[PDB]
Amino acid sequence: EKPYQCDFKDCERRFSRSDQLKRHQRRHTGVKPFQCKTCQRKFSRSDHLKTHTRTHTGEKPFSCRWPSCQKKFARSDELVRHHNMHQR
DNA sequence: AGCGTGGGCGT
DNA sequence: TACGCCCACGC
Ligand SMILES: [Zn+2]
Ligand SMILES: [Zn+2]
Ligand SMILES: [Zn+2]
Repeated sequence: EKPYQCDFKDCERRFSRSDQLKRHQRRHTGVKPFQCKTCQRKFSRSDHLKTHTRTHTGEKPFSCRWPSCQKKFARSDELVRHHNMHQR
């Protein structure tokens, strides 16, 4: 079920997919294939580079649904936390 | 609050 | 293999 096993020293992680293992292993090696064209910072993952680029443009695609709240967020998890706060 | 950066997952 | 989504933890 999880045949892709990490063999790095002291690590026991295993994964269902080979790409998960490959992505995981960049945390051991420090390899960062993806670079921001704006600030030259490098990243282990293409999706994290994409949300990072938002920090330069101010793009915030996720809006609070609460009436009379104008708050919006770059990422969906920021909005999840925000909505959780409204109800609490 | 904003965001790096793992995870699991869908396509 | 690629791309990118949501979930969360930890500053
Ligand atoms: Zn490992
Ligand atoms: Zn940048
Ligand atoms: Zn709100």
